Amino acid sequence: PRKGPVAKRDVLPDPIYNSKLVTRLINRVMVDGKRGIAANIIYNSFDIIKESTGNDPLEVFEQAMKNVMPVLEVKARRVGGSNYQVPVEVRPERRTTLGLRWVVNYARLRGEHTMEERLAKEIMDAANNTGASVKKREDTHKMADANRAFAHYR
Amino acid sequence: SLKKGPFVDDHLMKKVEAQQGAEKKKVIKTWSRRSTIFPSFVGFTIAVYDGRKHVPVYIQEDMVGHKLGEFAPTRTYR
Amino acid sequence: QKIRIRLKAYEHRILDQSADKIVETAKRTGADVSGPIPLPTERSLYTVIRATHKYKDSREQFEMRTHKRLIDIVNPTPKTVDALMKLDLPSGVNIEIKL
Amino acid sequence: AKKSMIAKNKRPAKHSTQAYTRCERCGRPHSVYRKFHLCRICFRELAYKGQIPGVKKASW
Amino acid sequence: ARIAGVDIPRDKRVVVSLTYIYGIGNTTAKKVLANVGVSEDVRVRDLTNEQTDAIRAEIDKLKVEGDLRREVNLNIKRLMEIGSYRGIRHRRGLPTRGQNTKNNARTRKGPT
Amino acid sequence: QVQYSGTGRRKNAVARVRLVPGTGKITVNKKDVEEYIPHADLREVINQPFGVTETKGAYDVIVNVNGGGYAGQSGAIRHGIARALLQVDPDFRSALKRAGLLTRDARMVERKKPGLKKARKASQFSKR
RNA sequence: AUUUAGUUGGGCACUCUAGCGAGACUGCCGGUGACAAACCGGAGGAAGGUGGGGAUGACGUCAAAUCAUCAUGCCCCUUAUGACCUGGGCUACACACGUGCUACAAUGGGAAGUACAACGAGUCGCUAGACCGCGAGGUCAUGCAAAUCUCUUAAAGCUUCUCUCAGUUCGGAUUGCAGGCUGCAACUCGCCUGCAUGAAGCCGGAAUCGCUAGUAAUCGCGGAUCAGCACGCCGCGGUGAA
Ligand SMILES: [Zn+2]
Repeated sequence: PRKGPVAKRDVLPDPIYNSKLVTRLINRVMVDGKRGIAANIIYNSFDIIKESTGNDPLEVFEQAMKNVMPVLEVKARRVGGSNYQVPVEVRPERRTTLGLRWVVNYARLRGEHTMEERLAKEIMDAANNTGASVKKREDTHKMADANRAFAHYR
Repeated sequence: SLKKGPFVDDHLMKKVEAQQGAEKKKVIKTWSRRSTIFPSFVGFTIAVYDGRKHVPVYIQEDMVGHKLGEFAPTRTYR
Repeated sequence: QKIRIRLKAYEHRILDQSADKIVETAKRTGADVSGPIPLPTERSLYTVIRATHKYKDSREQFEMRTHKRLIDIVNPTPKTVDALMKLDLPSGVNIEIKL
Repeated sequence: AKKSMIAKNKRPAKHSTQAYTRCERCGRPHSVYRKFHLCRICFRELAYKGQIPGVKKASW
Repeated sequence: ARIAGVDIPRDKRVVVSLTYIYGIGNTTAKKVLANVGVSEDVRVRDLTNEQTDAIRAEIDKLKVEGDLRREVNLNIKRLMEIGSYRGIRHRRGLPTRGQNTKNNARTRKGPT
Repeated sequence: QVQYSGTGRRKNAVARVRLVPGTGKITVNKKDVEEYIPHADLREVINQPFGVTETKGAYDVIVNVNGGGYAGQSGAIRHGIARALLQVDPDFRSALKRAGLLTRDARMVERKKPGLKKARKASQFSKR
């Protein structure tokens, strides 16, 4: 915080596919100390995904991910005390963080009255580069290098 | 909420039955804040105390349900 | 057998030494004594706002505890019975002879 | 006025729903521990003086 | 028009739709249907012409009408025209217990 | 006869594990392990001791339990297993420690404090 | 071994209860360091580097607060500003603000089955059990001044079915009627139940608050004052993130 960086609390793998990413995604759906429900919508969404175009709940998942995880980011810094936003070389981990964040959040507004159809359709559309999360990453990369001229030698 | 019968204080009953023979005297001063209304009261004229002044009010028929305190309001707003 | 004694005080030293005394008065004459059985030690709680007019932030909470013991005996001879009847000390902890 | 009031309670009340609690040495009307019959502050202080058997400070 | 006084919807579930009519809550519908011996049927109601008459008969044994309001109206009328503090504050809306009104208008008038 | 024991504690819950040679099984309070447990597939959690020693069968488990929630005591059986396997061979404890799962998690609910709505929550507070 | 059961035999092994002890001290390893203090990593160990938490508040600042807990100089009332009783206030409502609770639903609404804590209260009080009324409850009776008996099988949880995106079966403010409890007495001015009616309200600007872990978020339990009345306050525990 002020002294120095701090530890990071790694998670356990999943009890079905044994994936650190799967657990790290189940956690980012839970709301208010209620977990089992999140696991249930995860598994049901996974089965729905594998149903139409059965390849894997994991492989198409990573496809959608690499479609999303960005490579730059505007980092507002007042080196000149002004509204300088300098493109930053985003770290490895925060990339996955933002992947999951955009996925879940922006999928929450997809709008299937059904419980988990929202997620499944979202990642299936992302793996094929259709959907605003893909547009979100491309917008981040289009605002980065939109001003890399005066914000790079820093 | 008193299903073991209603209630009116005795220093009003004896003072309201005492007219059942003849005509009624226009005045029955009281405290007038703990008594519901019984059928034996119709046609009287009871003044009602509001902590400040007694309020003279007659007795009609349908005005028989509630307690005595719902006619001299102690608020006086306006 | 047909006799036992409860203890309820605050400082454990007095309770424990009363325990030792009664065990002497029991296993002296006869035998078949039971040890100083511990017990759950009920506890209380209060909360006093540590001010006098305002500032309901500053709380000051107090407490109370009641250690307990328990001892039964078997085959009480007339000797130790009357020794119990005569033993009264200490006088900081309340005991009660009970069947 | 505390003297007329204190004298009030020592009598048997006019009706049963009238016998409330009030400290003995002091005379606070509110918040008297009806296990001790002390007010809030008087018990607070007297605890310091080592004159209530039992009560101490509670750290845990 | 439609089936009981007025106000019955189409393409719904039965027991829910029977609550719609003014004066029928939820217990009323279940007990009424009990006295016929029916069920949901189903989510688009497909009643038979005989069941309709059965319910039209069992309903006409209830004070609930498109007229329940007249009784309530006359009751608050008897109220407001004798004393009446309850009736007086019923010219301005206060209950059987009062609630120390310095917010209790946000449900009656939109005071702000 | 031969019987093996070991205890476990988590979040103020405690389970009294009992081990014996079998096929790989556990009867929680005379019930199948999938009864006491809800839906919970935190069963890899429970067999996780086995996934490192005596991999991954096969003994049986008698188990009593009381206290805490389900997740608490569920995690609290995990440690009777560790202690039992420890009873068998004191040649295993190194590979247990390196993989951990041997020391008692002392995290527990916090002693609250007067003046704060929760263990640390501070009430919203008007500035001016 | 046997019974409905740890009950009853049998036992004190375990669990737990609670006294006395034991244990964490940079104690040993490597390194950095002027060889010092200290610092980075290691073994062992349940915990490693003030292990986690609390109680504990220096000189003084602010003529901060308090003669209404109590005390007290001075000034004052004294057939009245002292005192007794009934009735009403402190609960008043065009309005402005601070703190909280319930919500705007599909991780949801309803219906049916299914398990798991912890802290404490109890003699004029906790009610067992059974009977009655759909309910708040009533009737007769049962133990308990206590690890025995009761409050009290905790609720979210887990398993099925129905409801389909609507001011909706969401929301239940408000109001009519009939009841229950304590109470000498519930209009002013109690808590709760049943029926009936069914408001605003579909995530909230400028602005602004809390929070670094068993925390935040969320769900229940208890008790202080107390015939009676808690969304407040004081404690406990369950689930469990970034
Ligand atoms: Zn006092």
